[PDB]
Amino acid sequence: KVFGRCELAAAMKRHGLDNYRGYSLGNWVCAAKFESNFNTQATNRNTDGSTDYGILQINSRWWCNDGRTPGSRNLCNIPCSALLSSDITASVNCAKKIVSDGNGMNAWVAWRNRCKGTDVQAWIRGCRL
Ligand SMILES: [Cl-]
Ligand SMILES: [Cl-]
Ligand code: NA
Repeated sequence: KVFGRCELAAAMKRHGLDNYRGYSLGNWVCAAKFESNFNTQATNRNTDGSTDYGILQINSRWWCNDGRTPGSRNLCNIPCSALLSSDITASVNCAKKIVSDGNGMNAWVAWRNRCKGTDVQAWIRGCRL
């Protein structure tokens, strides 16, 4: 599923991401836009042979099991395919564990490079939340 921008904003808000660990909603929409262009089916392979899944491009090196990343962890306790659902719940629950792990949203390279320090409130302007 390819979310619209306000549609995603509303789903994230319902799932408790607004101001989660101090990150306003616009941060999460911004990160999703640049990580996956709001497509829950996005996958991308990393150089080490891990893969990133879903609308927040969660990495199989640490966070989910895809059966093909030897020696990786599964800290979200989920198959990586669950991260590709049209239902964003599994991605949101796992993102919450990632952003809690000490490094905040710097775990998302696109967020660091394209959202951090910008006016992220522009990402939810005009949306009915
Ligand atoms: Cl915001
Ligand atoms: Cl980047
Ligand atoms: Na894994």
